[PDB]
Order: sequence, then C-alpha cells, then structure tokens
Amino acid sequence: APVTHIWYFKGVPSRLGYLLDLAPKDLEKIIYFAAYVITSVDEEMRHNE
Amino acid sequence: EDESEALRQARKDAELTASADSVRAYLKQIGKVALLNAEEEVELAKRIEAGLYATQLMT
Repeated sequence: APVTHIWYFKGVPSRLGYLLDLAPKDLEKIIYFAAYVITSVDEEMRHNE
Repeated sequence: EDESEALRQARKDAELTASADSVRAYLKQIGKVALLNAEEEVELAKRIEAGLYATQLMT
C-alpha cells in the first residue's frame, strides 16, 4: 500500500499540506488512519438527484 | 453528573481525541466492540456454517 514521505508531510512547512491546502493536524489524522477524506464527488449526479 | 448533556458529549469528545501513541489509538479503537458469551459464539458459528455452506453451494 502507498505511504507518504515524511520529509514532505512533516516539517516546519508541511509541504504536502501546503500543496493540498490542508494542515498537518488535518493530515496526520488521515495518513495514520484516524479520519476519512472525500476523494471525489459526483457533481451532476447530485444536482439532478 | 451523567445526564443533561454533561457526560454524553463528554464521552464523545473524549473518545474523539488525537491519540498520538499508535498503541493508544489501537486500544481506543478496540474499546468499541462488546465482549461475547457462549450463546453468541454458537449463534455466530451457526451463521458462519450457513455462510460456508452457501459458498460451497455457489461453487
């Protein structure tokens, strides 16, 4: 299973958090299996339904 | 005390914690399923027997 490089997730600037517009407190909860994220949503399938 | 919103959301917030220690997080999660007794064990064993019988029938 894929894993995240610590050099980029964890640091004084969280580079992964900067790119993805999140926070390290809102990334450790995910790449360490504490909370889910919504990978993608269906926009039209929700607009008509 | 226990009712009137003092302890319920208290329990929900206490459970909903960062749990930095990995063993601590695993023990927190394992504290979610109640223990079982003999009748429950034999009932679930019957269910598994039915499931494997149905799998054999599918095969």
